[PDB]
Amino acid sequence: QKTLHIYNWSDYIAPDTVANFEKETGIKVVYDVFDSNEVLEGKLMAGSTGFDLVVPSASFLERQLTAGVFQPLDKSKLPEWKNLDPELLKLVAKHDPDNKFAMPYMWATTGIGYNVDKVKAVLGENAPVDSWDLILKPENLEKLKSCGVSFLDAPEEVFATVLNYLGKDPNSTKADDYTGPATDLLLKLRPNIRYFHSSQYINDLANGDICVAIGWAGDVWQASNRAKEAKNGVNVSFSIPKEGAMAFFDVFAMPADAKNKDEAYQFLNYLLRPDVVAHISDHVFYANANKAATPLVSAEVRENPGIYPPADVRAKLFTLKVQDPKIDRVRTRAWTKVKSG
Ligand SMILES: [Cl-]
Ligand SMILES: [Cl-]
Ligand SMILES: [Cl-]
Ligand SMILES: [Cl-]
Repeated sequence: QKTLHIYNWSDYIAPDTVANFEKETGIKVVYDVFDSNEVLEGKLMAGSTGFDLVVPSASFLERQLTAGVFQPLDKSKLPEWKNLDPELLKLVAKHDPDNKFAMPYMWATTGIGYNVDKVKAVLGENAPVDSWDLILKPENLEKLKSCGVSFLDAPEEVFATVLNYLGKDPNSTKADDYTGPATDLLLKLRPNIRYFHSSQYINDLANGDICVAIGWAGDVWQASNRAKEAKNGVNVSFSIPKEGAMAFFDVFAMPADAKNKDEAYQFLNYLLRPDVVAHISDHVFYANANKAATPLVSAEVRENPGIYPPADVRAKLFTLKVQDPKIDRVRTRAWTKVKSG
């Protein structure tokens, strides 16, 4: 009789996941969608979210835990918790100690989505698609300028990527690293960037309006799938460059003021079933954090090194650390200057 309120990212669930859950349990689910961590973090901090389950990034959940906005998950009501990958739990544990608040849902990387034919036409057959040189080196970006360049509107991810590319600590705590070399490189690349956006690059890659983009893996693969299913001749690929890339973990969490927690636990345990979350990965092209589900996901997604990256690629991935207010202020203030001109 009661209702379950879920707040998740867009295109972050299979089309029939909710319907199958309702038929199994008899619980009516109302499903709303967001497209930014700052939007979710806004509703979480501004007051009551009105939801029973939310899906923030692990790095943002750590900041939200300091405000007490979430309720610790009763593991006794999640028996299928064992299906989760223990190594991914340890990575999320850096933001959520002992995994008390967050259930890992999906994870991917921040890399380069690009049009294969357009990039090879501009930079040759030997285009450095395996390196951040493709998009972070000015001479490459100046020639790709004509076919469209877009960056994420995510200063924390872009600065960490630039710092790692420049040989610095990706989570550097020195403000001069952000205002100095990181900003200098970004200003050299700025005149060649068409726009800064965290979702528009998907359709623009699919229809061919842009040729290269900093984007999240599953978003680029969804853009690639829309181009193939549209039969428009657009070939979109994704690359985790050799210099390393930022990894993120999207997690389910329960706000402290959630109304129907019992129904929420039923939905979390439903997502912990290997067949349920494997079917989601088949449709959203994101690697799930369920170790038992990995053999169940389709080969077209499982064997993609841009979705389930191999061990030698995972060893070069880094994660975001939460910065103090001085670095967050410096990093955000410098990002505003870059976007202007
Ligand atoms: Cl949706
Ligand atoms: Cl975000
Ligand atoms: Cl030339
Ligand atoms: Cl079972």
